[PDB]
Amino acid sequence: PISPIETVPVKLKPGMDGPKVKQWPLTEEKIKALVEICTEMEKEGKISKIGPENPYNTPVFAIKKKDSTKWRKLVDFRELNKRTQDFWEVQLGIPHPAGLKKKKSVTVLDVGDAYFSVPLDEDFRKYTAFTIPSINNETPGIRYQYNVLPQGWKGSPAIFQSSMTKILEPFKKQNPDIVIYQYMDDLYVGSDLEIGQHRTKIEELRQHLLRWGLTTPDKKHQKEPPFLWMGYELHPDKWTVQPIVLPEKDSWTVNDIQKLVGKLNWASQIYPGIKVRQLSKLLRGTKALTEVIPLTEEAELELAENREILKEPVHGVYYDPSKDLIAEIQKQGQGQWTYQIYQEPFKNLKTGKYARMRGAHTNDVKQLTEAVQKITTESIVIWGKTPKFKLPIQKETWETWWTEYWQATWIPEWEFVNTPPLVKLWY
Amino acid sequence: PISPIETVPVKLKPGMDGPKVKQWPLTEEKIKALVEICTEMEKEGKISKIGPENPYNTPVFAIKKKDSTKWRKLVDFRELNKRTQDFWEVQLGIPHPAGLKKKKSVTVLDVGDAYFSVPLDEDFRKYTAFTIPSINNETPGIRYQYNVLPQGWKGSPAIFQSSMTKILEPFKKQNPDIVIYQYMDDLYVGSDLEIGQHRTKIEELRQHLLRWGLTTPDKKHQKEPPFLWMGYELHPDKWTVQPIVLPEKDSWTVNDIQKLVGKLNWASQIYPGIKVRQLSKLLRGTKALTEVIPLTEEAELELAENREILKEPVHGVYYDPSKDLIAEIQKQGQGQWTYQIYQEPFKNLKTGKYARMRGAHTNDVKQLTEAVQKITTESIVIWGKTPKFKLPIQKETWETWWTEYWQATWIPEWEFVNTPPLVKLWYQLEKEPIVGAETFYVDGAANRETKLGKAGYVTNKGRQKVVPLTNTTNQKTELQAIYLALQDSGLEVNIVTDSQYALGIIQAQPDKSESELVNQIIEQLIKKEKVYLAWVPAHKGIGGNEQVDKLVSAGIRK
Ligand SMILES: Cc1cccc2c1nc(-c1c(F)cccc1F)n2Cc1c(F)cccc1F
Repeated sequence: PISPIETVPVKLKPGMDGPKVKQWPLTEEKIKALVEICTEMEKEGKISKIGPENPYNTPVFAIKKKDSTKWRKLVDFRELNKRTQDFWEVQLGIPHPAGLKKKKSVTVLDVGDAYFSVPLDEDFRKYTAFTIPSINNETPGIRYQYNVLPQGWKGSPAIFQSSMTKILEPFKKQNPDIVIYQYMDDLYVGSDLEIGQHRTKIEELRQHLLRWGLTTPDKKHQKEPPFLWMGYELHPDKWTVQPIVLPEKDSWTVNDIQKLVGKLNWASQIYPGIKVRQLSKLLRGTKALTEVIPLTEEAELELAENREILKEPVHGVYYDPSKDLIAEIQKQGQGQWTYQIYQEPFKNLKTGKYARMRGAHTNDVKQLTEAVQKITTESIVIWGKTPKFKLPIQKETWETWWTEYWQATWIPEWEFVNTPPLVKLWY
Repeated sequence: PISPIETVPVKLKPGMDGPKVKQWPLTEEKIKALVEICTEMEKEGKISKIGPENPYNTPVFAIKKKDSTKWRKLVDFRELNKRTQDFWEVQLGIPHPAGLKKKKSVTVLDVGDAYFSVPLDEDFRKYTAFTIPSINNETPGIRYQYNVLPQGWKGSPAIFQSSMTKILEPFKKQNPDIVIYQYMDDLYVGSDLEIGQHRTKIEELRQHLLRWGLTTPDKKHQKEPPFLWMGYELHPDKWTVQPIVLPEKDSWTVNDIQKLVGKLNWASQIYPGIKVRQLSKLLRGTKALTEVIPLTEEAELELAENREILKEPVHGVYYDPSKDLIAEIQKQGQGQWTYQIYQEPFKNLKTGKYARMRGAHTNDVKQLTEAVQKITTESIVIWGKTPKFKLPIQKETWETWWTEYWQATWIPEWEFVNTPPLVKLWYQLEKEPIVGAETFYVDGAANRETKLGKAGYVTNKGRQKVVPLTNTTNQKTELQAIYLALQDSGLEVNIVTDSQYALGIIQAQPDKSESELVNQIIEQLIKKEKVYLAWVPAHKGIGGNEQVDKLVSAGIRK
């Protein structure tokens, strides 16, 4: 209501001006949802209609909340974040707890509604302007700016931090074992307890917040036998990187070894020091492909050796907090996607795989959206920052359907690749 | 008159100041022309006299055309515009006729003296000061400043539209069945009432506007359908593009081919079939504008054929939300696709094409999926939803391809429509080296400086060939090698290459390339029963790299 609070002065990173990003075309269904959501926001004083003397713009979208109960507005502040928070990464930064990754269980709670109660500095509102679009350009577009801290803007958590640390104290005392990290609109809660004890301290936490004002959405796998695992529980234990296999055979054909000399010639870029000296000689003749030719002992000595140089990682582990994390994904087989996170080529800080096979939701774009949201969540946990993805997909297809399976409140930076990878079958 | 509208607060870019441009005194012929005008404008409130305390100035001119009985005051704001802040871009989105919904009655209203009726921000007025130059030296200096939206200022269209939109609401709040479209200084009113009950509303609206100071000279709303807006010809129940008169010249300059292609594209949004493949190739020039780009012979059949389609005019219909949207696509030629979107049997909503010049090698399916994507985006902008597609491809062809393509893809609801030509994969590579089949170790290589190369192979059975090639690149030879192997082998063959270039082009299962070599290769594969391609590291001495890479020493060596 009328809860007056001095506002924290927010300023853009000198040189830079407010954002002016184009609003993607939305479906009528999503437009209707936006105008309904937005009209409530306006009665509650959260947003205000603006005039033409405001030239700025930031994209808006509509995504469905858990279980598809009802719609949720998702503001794409990537550009604004880059123009601000980069220096609200310095002035009001939030330290990243290096033990959160070691926890046995991590729950993610949506604490975004908190923000809507802290008023935003008046000279900054102007920059949060957004346009709910019009079908077929028949009407101008409804235009609003924010009066309170918005949800996907990195300055909101930077400013609410004070209120957070305070509200959480009583609980961090009663629970010194539990690690709590805030990222944008989510709280990441980790412990080493048993999945039954943990899930218990989490709703303990939910009530502590509620006891003090903040809210948080409820589960479905406890009272109403909801066929779903919607409340995020991750376990950074099972996290491992060993997709680099070598074919273990008894009957070696010319074809076989050729491929092996190949995979090994690529692997050679990651791990300097493994060579095919002896294998690249048993292939010196021009023999039929399908002609068994069981390795000379010298080869078996090189193959055996290599089978190992792999499991023993490189120096690599040099996470430069001054650089960006890049994530590449490759459509593997059927319902399987591999990925690598790095900062310099061939020096992987991490590799993985994802899979939920094409049957129930046998869609490509739906899988890709899922793998992008998992790889990101992981990165928030390990490094406290999101990566820039290199998505193997056509731009327009992706811009058309990403927001149809998106369930997260943040959006990572991305770009598209058009050239096939020869980094495909090698893991 | 001047409206009691609220003024939108305007401001100059950060750290700038009002213009101080210099205006050349003008012929006393036109100094009286101005005074008459400004006197009438001042009487009416539009402008006001102030020059002592006003350190700024913008040049003023005067132009009169016999195509009139009086003068016209013209001011060059281009310097003030340079220092005026940015505004919410007026409207970089015009509707498309095919998305307008069937209305029973439409009426455009001209609202002329739009801008001079809307007040201007008190604080900004001083930066609009112009100066009228005296007869000779008898120059006391007669200067005025605007109290309303100037005719060529940067924020006028935006501030006008905003103001008009607020004037309209207390009126469309009382009249829910009336829909209103704003464009420049035209109001288009639409409704589903009997023309009788409609003209009554148009009159009320006119009186409503009149109370806000805006005049709609259009007595009775005397505007004439068909309406001509943004190159469109709009009727009460159909729309079409304005007349397309393709010139008939003996010699065409690069500039004349553009305006030509321009019109042909514009007309394609409703005339099925228009082709632009050859009239567009021509413009592959580096420095030309008058270069007499000589029309070719294929580009000659095209221009004639489009002239034939433009023969009898075509019309498209409006949209009805209660029916379905459908889009059909058929393959036109090579690289060209056409499609139409409709709700019913034979009255298109809109037409269109899609061509692909992505470098040169693409697959018939990859192109179809792209076409589906381009249509989908368009539908979302025009109608707010996606259509059902009818596509010349079998669910089996498609699935085989996406399931094996490295990129992730998607395509809404679609049904098969048997109509030639039909999309399909002309050949598939084997996934396993064939047994008993001969094995060709293929190699090629050219000299960059000399442009002389050679292509060859050595099979396991001792078969060998080497053919000398002139005027070539390391990529033509690398494909010549694969081509020779395909030429001398049986119906099942195993080929091995060092070249990632050649392996990629073929793996992409292309079909009607802009390279006869790749077309020669494609023609072979299709003829084969089983082909299996394999790749091994180029210069790391293998069987192929030691045997097939040494016979290429019969020219340049090292
Ligand atoms: C069925 C029809 C035919 C010709 C012109 C039409 C039209 N409907 C509108 C229209 C509308 F679709 C929404 C609100 C008010 C309207 F008048 N306009 C006017 C019109 C446009 F809406 C867009 C471009 C040109 C134009 F004439």
